[PDB]
Amino acid sequence: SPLDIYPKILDFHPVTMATFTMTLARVCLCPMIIGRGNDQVAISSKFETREDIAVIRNYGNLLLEMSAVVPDGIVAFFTSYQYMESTVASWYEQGILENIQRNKLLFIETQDGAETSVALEKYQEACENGRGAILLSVARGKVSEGIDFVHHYG
Amino acid sequence: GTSSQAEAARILAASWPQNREDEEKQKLKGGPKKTKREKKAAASHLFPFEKL
Amino acid sequence: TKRWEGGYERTWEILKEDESGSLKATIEDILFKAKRKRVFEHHGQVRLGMMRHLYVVVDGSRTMEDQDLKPNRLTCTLKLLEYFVEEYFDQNPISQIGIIVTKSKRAEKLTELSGNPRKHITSLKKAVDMTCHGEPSLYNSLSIAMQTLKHMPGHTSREVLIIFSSLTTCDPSNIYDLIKTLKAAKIRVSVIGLSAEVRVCTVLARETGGTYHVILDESHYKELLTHHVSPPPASSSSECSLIRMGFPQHTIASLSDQDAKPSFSMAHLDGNTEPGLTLGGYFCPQCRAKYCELPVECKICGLTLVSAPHLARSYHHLFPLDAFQEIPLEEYNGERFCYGCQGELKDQHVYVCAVCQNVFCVDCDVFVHDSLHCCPGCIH
Amino acid sequence: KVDEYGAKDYRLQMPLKDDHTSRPLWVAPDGHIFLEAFSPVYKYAQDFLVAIAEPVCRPTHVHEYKLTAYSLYAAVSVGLQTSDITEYLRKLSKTGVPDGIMQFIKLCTVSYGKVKLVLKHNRYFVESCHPDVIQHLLQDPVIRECRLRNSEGEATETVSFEVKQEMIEELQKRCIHLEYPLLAEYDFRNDSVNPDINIDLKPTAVLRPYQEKSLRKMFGNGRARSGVIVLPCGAGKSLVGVTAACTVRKRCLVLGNSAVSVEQWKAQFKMWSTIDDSQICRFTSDAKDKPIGCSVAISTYSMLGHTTKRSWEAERVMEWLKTQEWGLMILDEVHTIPAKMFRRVLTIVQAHCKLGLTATLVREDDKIVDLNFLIGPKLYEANWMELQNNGYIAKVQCAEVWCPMSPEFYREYVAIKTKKRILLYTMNPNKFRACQFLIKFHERRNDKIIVFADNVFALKEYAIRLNKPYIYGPTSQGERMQILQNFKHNPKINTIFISKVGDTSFDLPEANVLIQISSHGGSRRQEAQRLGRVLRYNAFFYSLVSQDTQEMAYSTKRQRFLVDQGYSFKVITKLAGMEEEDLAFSTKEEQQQLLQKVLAATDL
Amino acid sequence: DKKVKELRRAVRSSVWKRETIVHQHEYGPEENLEDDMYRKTCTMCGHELTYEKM
DNA sequence: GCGCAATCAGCTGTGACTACCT
DNA sequence: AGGTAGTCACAGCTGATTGCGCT
Ligand SMILES: [Zn+2]
Ligand SMILES: [Zn+2]
Ligand SMILES: [Zn+2]
Repeated sequence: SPLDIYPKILDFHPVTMATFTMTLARVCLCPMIIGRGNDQVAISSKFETREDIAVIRNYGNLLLEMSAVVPDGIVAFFTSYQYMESTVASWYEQGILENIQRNKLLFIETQDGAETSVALEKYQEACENGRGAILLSVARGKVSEGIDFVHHYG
Repeated sequence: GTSSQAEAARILAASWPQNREDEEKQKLKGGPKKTKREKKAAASHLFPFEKL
Repeated sequence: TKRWEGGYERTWEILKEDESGSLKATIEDILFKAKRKRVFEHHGQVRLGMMRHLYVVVDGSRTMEDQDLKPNRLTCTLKLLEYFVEEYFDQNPISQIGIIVTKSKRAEKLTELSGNPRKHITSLKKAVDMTCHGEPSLYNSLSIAMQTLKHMPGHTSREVLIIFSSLTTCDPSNIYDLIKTLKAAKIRVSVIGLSAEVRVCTVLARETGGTYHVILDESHYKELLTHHVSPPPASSSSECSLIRMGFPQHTIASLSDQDAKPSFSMAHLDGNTEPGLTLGGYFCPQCRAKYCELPVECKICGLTLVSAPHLARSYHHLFPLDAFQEIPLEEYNGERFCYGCQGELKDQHVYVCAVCQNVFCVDCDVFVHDSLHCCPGCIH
Repeated sequence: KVDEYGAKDYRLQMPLKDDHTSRPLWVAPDGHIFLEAFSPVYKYAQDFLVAIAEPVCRPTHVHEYKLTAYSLYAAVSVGLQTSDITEYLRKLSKTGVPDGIMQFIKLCTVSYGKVKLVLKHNRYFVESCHPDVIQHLLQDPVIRECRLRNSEGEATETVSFEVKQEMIEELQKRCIHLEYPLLAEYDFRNDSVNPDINIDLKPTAVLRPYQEKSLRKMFGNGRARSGVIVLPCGAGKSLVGVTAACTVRKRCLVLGNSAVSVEQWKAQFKMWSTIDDSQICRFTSDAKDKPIGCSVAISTYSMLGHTTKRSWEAERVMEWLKTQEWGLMILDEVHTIPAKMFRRVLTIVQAHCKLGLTATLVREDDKIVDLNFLIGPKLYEANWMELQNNGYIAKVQCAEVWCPMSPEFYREYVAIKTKKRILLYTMNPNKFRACQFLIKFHERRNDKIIVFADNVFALKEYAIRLNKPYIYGPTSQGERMQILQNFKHNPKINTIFISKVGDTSFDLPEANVLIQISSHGGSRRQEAQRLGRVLRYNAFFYSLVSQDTQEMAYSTKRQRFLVDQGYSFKVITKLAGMEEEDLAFSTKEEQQQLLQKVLAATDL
Repeated sequence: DKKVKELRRAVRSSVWKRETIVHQHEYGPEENLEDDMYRKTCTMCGHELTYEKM
């Protein structure tokens, strides 16, 4: 997206400055930014609010009531493994993770290659049928770029 | 109060266009409708809240 | 180039005058052009049909509590299902409908597979006030439908319709094995979802030969149900399909005659309410059982009781009426009175049947080709 | 001419009623056409009359059209010739054309192509086939100032000369007074001087037959001429503009009214033109997506005609924009073109074809006549009744339900006259109860409701009383957008209030119920626009007025445009089940308390 | 100036309650004319009320 | 300390009400 | 004895200021 930073990050003399946006018969994607929750409180993942209970509850509610509208798999990314595990532990402590459990299966991506592969395989097989599943991972992980979520997956 | 409600209803619901329309209705057909076609046309031309 | 960037169309150039007053005659042709706006076919599609044993699966999960369709999904779904049952029995004389409700990861056969229209509507109205709990299980409903429809004769078209509201299903076993079993059993499965597209439903519909659709609104829901109303096309001659069915005469009882025997209806005896003790009704030709509704299969001897006019109403498709030869009035040398309506023939064109060589005006030709479906001259 | 009963009778003027009634048309000596709709030749007669005259009323049985000089100019602009139109009018007359129309038609049609205006190398020229007419207009004092420096002879080839660019409006106004109207024809097929662009609409956006007719009349002989196309907002209006831009195949400029209409036009172009985002630019001082070097530019009024100091970037953008030709300059909401600063906009940019689009061509101050020469002749006028008969336009059941004045308010209404009575009939308790009842009924039947209400001071207590969302107007940009976005796809909330904000072409979602209370005085444009927000009995809209007040006269005088369009306003005097449920202001205590808070303005 | 103007009238317009003057005619002693006619004159607006008393 | 969004000043459109010369 | 530039209400726009946020 920023074509002015790469030519100055490394010695470069671009002559293109070209971007392309795909078009089809219909809008194939619906990006949107969700700010404050139903409590009118921001859900920003600020370092001073990582342990805040309100933002964790808002994230849990978003993941819960979102999981009932989009079928066959949702891929969620967290900032880091520590924050991800703390958030899922907080959700487990409350009676909110169980509500998500009955809608879609919860799968967690870890550093183990074999465990990650088997989790991906079971997520794929769960999305193949109507059970549906949630794949929780990290943005800066080997699973972020190692796989592509083709149609009907995620 | 209860009397105020009745007074306000009497003032509002029958201010200008009822002191003659109600009297005309009292002096009107009274009996059954002319034809079923008239009733169908009236129902078609009436608004949804006027048919309830 | 573009079509509209060329020359501007002058539609008024059609009319012409030669005697300063001939324009009227031209508009007369327009009037003759006004009629015959139909294809002489009320349906114009499938000219035959085949018996169907359709099963309707209704979701009973919490997702039915959503208010996308006023008041909620369940109420609108059941209303449209009642309409669908009425229309389906109207357009299919010897078809059958069963109803299964999926709830709490289980499937309950709400109504047995039968041809009675009134029973299904009453069952749906009773089920309007059901409690939505748990999650649907497509596996159980499909297993029950396959188990019931496995023993049906091959000539019958076995169809299953699933109204899937929830986006998730709980499968006690692998569902693709069940899909392969259905494919081997030749069962057509069609799904009409409510929220969004689900992969399993699409795969099931594609593999079983059915159609998968997603509701946009209530009007689209009704359109999809109406599309499902139409029977599937059938081969010219498939098998030895014949079914033993009776034709009960509607004999009423009068105290003037000495053969007035009051009797309780067999169907009404099975209801919780007091059975109707009426003067008479429909008597089974085999065991003389009394029934009040048709078409209802006899509970005692197993014979099917069907009303003859319902079967005969579709006979015109078997023998469509051939189009009459349009002949101008001047070129016809004969009587100038219509054979059907006895009216004087003044139109520019006169239609003559190819069999009886009788003359029919435009109105009579349209009436014969649209409603009567039989040539009055050929009847004699 | 005779006034026996006060009616202009022309029995003796046109007796040619030979044989006998088959022609469904009547002509008037001064000018008028009456068409019988219940005729087998109705479609052909309608097509003939549309191409030659503009309608004045289209009721269900007898249409009435008017013959004007600009209508005849538009007719002769198309391939129709004088002989053809005269012989076809005589063909369908049933009474004989009076000898005051044939002379009028001949005089109007003779002087059509004598004077032409052309644009070349950022220079405006006036070319005439006959050299004599140039000397005919040479003595006119107003024209002589256009030439500089005096343009001694401007010998070319056919005599033409240059004119002052900023004084083009004056010469356009003068030429029609000189019986030599100008024509704006752009032969885009062969230019070889202008850099045509590679715009090409996708072959999936089908258009309705009336749009086909409008476009075909726009391009009659392979060239595009400036004109005005009037289509309802619910109908396809942006599609016509996109198709015209694609056919012109030149650099397009689109002008909107609001800062949100530009986004609407950009979305329409991205949807139905297959144009890369690099060429598309929006110049509204919000993102500045490099408008320099662009194919299609979209902007708004009140920005191209600034008389004050301009932004540095905006100044350079305007300087670049005023240095090249434009193809098919598209104007939106053309009805509000004749303004103090909007008129000069056409003089501040140079374009070959000027295409104006609107839904409500009616306007006060009789300035619509100026629009005939500001842009061009009224090209197409869609028939709304037949448009809604095809089912593509919602058949709105118009209602004009009035409420009596409460005794606690009529005394104050008759007591005061110095502009302080607006709030009195605006905040009528009976009208409030009627509005609340309608809101509750249409929420129970689940219909989207839009409540228009000017005089936002009253709208405050009108909306907070029911605790419902409203748009003050000077709130913000995000709040209004999010409210309108969640209004459509939300079952919990299905009713909104708008205060004069929705009186333009916006992206309001589909609604079935519109309730207008206390609008402007005689703004037929405003009421027509409000009605246009509903159609797209599928729907129906109500207008609430207070009896024995000026609002009755305002409602009577503002609905004449719609009854000309063919709509009928049923009068509702009683509301069924008004006392069935409880409504606000049930007792007299709060009604008389309302007097203090409604007189608490005291704007002195 | 604007922020003081927006509040200076809030207390100004909250004081007055009755704007319309009481029009109740307080007629004084009746004046007797011929034919048993009695006239009453309002002491507030000068309204004259002539009536026949049985 | 810098950068983005909220806020106001000034100008204009639309429609209607009002005080002095042919 | 009968008609139009200021004035008011309510919206729009763009041209600056101007306090608010910080892994
Ligand atoms: Zn039997
Ligand atoms: Zn006949
Ligand atoms: Zn025959």
